[PDB]
Amino acid sequence: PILEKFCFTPHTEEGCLSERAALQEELQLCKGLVQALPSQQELPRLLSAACRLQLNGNLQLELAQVLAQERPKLPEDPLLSGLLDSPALKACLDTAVENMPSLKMKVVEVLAGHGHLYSRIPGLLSPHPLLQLSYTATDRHPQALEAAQAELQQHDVAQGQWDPADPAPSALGSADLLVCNCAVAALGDPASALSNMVAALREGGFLLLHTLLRGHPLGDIVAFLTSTEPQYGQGILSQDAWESLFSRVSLRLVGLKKSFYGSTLFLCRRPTPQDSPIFLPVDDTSFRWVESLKGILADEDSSRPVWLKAINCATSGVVGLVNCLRREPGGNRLRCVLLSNLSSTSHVPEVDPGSAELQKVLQGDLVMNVYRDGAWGAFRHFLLEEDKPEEPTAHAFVSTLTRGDLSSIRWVCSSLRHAQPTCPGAQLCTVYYASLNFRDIMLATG
Repeated sequence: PILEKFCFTPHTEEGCLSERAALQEELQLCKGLVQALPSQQELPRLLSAACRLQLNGNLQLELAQVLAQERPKLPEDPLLSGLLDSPALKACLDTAVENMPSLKMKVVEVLAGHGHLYSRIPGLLSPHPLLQLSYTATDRHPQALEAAQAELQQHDVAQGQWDPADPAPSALGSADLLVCNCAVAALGDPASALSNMVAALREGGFLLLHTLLRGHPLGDIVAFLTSTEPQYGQGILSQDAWESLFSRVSLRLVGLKKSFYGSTLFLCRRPTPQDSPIFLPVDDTSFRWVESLKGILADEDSSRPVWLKAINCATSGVVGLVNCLRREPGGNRLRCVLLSNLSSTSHVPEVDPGSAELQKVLQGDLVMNVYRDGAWGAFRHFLLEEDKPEEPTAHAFVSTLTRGDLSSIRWVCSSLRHAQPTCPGAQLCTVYYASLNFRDIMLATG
């Protein structure tokens, strides 16, 4: 079985990966080498080699090229690929998937040679039971990405030749989602690349971009390095600079995930032709609104979006209702807004049409919009850890979890946590030494 959890994910998370200790240690090591101009990780090795040849006046060429760094192992560096090892990417992909008119998704990756997202996106979408995916990889040059062709073959991916600098070939054409991985792959120019990409992106589609923000410690540290390649320095920009650049191409930002060390994951959506939006309160306990909604949905000719909003109660089930309706004919127009606050102290915002919050969510134009304790996000699914939980106990017993395999023997909690000492027939006794008989070996062996 596919075991998951169903929690509430804000569309904007900052300081995402603070919990991890290894990332902080890597950051401390990296700045330490930077200070005054040591680990198996590739990026610290590169920094150490750069500082090794000269303490002052380091040559750009010597640090640019060195043994053990020519390989595209920079993405493998935990600091650089931190966000793609966390559930932020899963949340972004799920948000992209949900706001799709149909059940099929068209995802095209730019600079697939270095981005390496081709080996992580396809697996993350396996849990969805009905979704059908069309992943296509692309690179500036053919020979690039020629390696790992078996990896591309084991999944279903399509080769390409597009260089984001030039207009996208019509073969890719309009696409549901675009992924770049600007952290490692080199972008020729921000404005030109984004213009070509937004041109490629279909209407209402999404663009997911991973980049290392400038102005943050790791951003500056990488900026000093790679100085030989001006392109790689073009991808590194400022958060406000990125936001401004987005406004130029009339591409709107729906979500953003910011690592504690600077990395960020921009999710953007292509605006759609404006239409007058319908509204229908769904908090009436008499379910009289069902007739109202049934009346609206009947006129399939109309293309006016429907915005089912409930603000009176925090236990409304608008989420399931919109999830199920969207499959039904005419469901593409349905959209939701729920105010589900769990803390009584939290103030309830105003959802009146004049208010700003409704305007911002409408500009976002997402199917799900759930407000809980000062955040706007949607409930999302994640895989849960594989370990069997363990708790400190005074009563436990040994058991072969998988019959026949002695390797599966482990301690488990025992019913004896609940017992009565008064009864003489109980005589619950502690155990200091337990013997093993032939019968026990026969049982464990199966």
